[PDB]
Amino acid sequence: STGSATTTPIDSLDDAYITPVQIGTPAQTLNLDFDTGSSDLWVFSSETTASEVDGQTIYTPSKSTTAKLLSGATWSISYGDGSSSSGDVYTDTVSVGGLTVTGQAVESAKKVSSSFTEDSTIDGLLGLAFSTLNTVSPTQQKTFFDNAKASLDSPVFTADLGYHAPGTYNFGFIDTTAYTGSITYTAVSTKQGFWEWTSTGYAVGSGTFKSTSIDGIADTGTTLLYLPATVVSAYWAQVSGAKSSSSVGGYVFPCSATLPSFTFGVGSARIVIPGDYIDFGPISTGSSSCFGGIQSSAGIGINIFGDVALKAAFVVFNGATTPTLGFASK
Ligand SMILES: NCc1ccc(C(F)(F)F)o1
Repeated sequence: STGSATTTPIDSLDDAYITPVQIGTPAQTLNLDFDTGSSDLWVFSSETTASEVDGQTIYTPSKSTTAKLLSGATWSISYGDGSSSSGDVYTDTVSVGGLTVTGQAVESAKKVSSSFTEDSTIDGLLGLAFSTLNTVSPTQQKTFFDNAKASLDSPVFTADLGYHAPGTYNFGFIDTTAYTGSITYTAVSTKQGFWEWTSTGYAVGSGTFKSTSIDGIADTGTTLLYLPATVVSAYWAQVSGAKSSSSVGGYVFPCSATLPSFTFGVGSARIVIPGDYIDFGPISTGSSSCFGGIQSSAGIGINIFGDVALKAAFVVFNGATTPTLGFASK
């Protein structure tokens, strides 16, 4: 089997991407944030504290003939931006782009933090990291991809995120029309439960490539590119007037600037992020200070190849017995 679904930016800055997912019988379609940095499929629901729902579409298990309470199971998760959610668990039929999994753990939110409430366009998350990170207790549950894997034509999914435009998540096949040149594959460590790999280095603009190992995670659920302070300083030093602002929470730059590109290495191959992808617009409405899309990972404890990086590439998440990651230009 295979599946293919369009993923759409939630706003004009590509702050996140949502993908329609069919849950239950008859189908209830919710728009979920596919997140290769976590492993829980959770949704706004009929059980979510009413004051914490503001415009989201909810899953109502009582209206699904295939929903079953997973007795005794609870979940609770916190994300890297400080947001969180928790609740109980059902199993139900879940389909993505024509690919169906029966008995998928669908984690129903009883509580969500303020930033989720404030995000009316995101109805939940669909985790695509390794199932070892799944938070369900006392019986850990599998991700959608892990449940689907055996049935897939090939044990892979791909992320093809658009810049200010829709893109695609495919399951079970590699669309050879969706990228240019060849796909370069690179080793993955699953030791921390992430799609963790090592970039071979970077360049800023038309500058020379610096060969240096940068360990980090391919994380579709993180908006920006978070890299070591040395690398980030070298980038922003090429933008007149750019500075790190503790009050804003990162590097900002004059909105009048033309940003340089940023290149990262994948083995001997190179992925180029155009300068425009690094612009996240005014820090507040009407401001001439703009927020940067490359930020320091110092304090996070891990480097994160988020959407800013991933959207410059066609990315293969290879879930073979020994997982790997593939990157191609597009
Ligand atoms: N800040 C709430 C929110 C929306 C999307 C996300 C997540 F992907 F990082 F989990 O968190």
